[PDB]
Amino acid sequence: GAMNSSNYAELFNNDIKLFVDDTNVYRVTVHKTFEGNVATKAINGCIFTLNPKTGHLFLKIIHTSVWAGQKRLSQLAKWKTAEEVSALVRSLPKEEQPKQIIVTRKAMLDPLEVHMLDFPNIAIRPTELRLPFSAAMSIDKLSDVVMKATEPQMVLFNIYDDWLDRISSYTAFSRLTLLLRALKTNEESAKMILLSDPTITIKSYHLWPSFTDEQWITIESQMRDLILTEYGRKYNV
Amino acid sequence: MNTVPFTSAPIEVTIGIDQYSFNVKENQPFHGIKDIPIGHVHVIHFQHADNSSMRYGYWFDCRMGNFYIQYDPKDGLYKMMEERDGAKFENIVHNFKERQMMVSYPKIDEDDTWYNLTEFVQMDKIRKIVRKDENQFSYVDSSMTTVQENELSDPAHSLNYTVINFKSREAIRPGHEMEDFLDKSYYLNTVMLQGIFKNSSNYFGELQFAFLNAMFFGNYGSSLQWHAMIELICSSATVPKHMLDKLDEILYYQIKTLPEQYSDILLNERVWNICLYSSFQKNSLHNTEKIMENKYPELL
Repeated sequence: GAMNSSNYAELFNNDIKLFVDDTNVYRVTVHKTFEGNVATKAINGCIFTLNPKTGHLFLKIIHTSVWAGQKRLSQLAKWKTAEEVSALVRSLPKEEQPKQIIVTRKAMLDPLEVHMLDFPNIAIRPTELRLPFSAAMSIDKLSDVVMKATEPQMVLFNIYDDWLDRISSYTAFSRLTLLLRALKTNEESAKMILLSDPTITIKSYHLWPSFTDEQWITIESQMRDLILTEYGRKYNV
Repeated sequence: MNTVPFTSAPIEVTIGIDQYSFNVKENQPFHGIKDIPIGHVHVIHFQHADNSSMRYGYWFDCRMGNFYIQYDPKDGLYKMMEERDGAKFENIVHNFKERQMMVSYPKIDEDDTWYNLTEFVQMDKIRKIVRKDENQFSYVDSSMTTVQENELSDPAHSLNYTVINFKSREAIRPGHEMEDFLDKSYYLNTVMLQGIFKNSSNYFGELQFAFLNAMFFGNYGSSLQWHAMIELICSSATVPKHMLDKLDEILYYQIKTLPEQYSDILLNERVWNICLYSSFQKNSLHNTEKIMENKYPELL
């Protein structure tokens, strides 16, 4: 059934599963035309497919050309996400195919389910969590590789860098969601926090700075304080 | 005109014949129903005074034989049976008429209701849904489950309706995932019409039979099946013009005939708002739409 706070640790057990988030699959800018009408221009997008246990990220880049001559693009985007997730699964050896796929938006259930008809033992589930995966394009290296692409392209990352060498999946995922949540609520501040100190660098094969254990504690506290501040501002509390 | 005599009526029961029904009192001298119009199927059904649960009944066609009702006190219910002795049967019938112990099938001559509800229903098709090939009539009751329900126990008692499922390999061509799921025309016309039902009349026959089983026995699987077959049509962008117009007529007399008080369990809110207002065929059910609004605006 649905994923929520009660069954949260199931994400870190040894059943293979993937989160699919489609929020950055169809991306537009909105502008005015010479005649004064509004028009959209699409830009490159991405399906965010993540194994929360291992950190393996399957970044499928959605080139604008996919939309050419198509209608009801926001509807199509759900089916293109499902078509690309299913092809991903088909591409993996049997022992690596997920037992569950958790969609971060319920509108994805019917498209994926129809595309996974060939995999009846792969359970497609919704979730009640309010995961911040839309902020994935706030990670500079992910946004860069999306925006630069000239064709459909899959790019593989470990979204946890090397954290698992020292912390558990559970803790890794809580760091990831906390960082992304901060980036979502106030990108400019969040990014300031991460990079203030030029002496802490991002390895070329990594997405996030190489903080020491102590420095992650300070970071995480700074990210928490950010999120709470923005809340009082939002609601006047 | 044909007759279905009854040996006796030992227990207080409400008896139905098609859309008509009569209360019969414990050991009241009731001995059958006469003047039953030849040419369509019929259904005679029962609800004991003591057990307002399990409505049951028998689908039959008088052309296929002489049929009578007899209470079985072991099994506790009115059983339809066939008399093979033609002479012995006209004898029982004529004597009961003589003594005038029979109700007349109460058809007003202006009334095409039963024809409009059973236009495409064939006794041969019914007996393939209710497989029991040692009888020429078919038993149905409140509790009987459908083959599709059983998949998600006893097959001898199963309603073998055609399985429709929008999220199945059958319904969805590889490569046309999105297309086929948003526009079921290929499931309807190629898979179901051309493939399985062979023509629109058998399709419509199963649709009507399903509806009647829901109305008369509150059979929930039949209600599910009726809605499914409506949805399949309404969710197809490409339907023969003759099917659309006939569907409007079919549904009109179904909505017309339904007891006002049962609209809550027998009408699936999603399916109807989808068919009447969202689907491809929204504009193609004018009579059905008009009668639904004037009689059940709440559901909508």
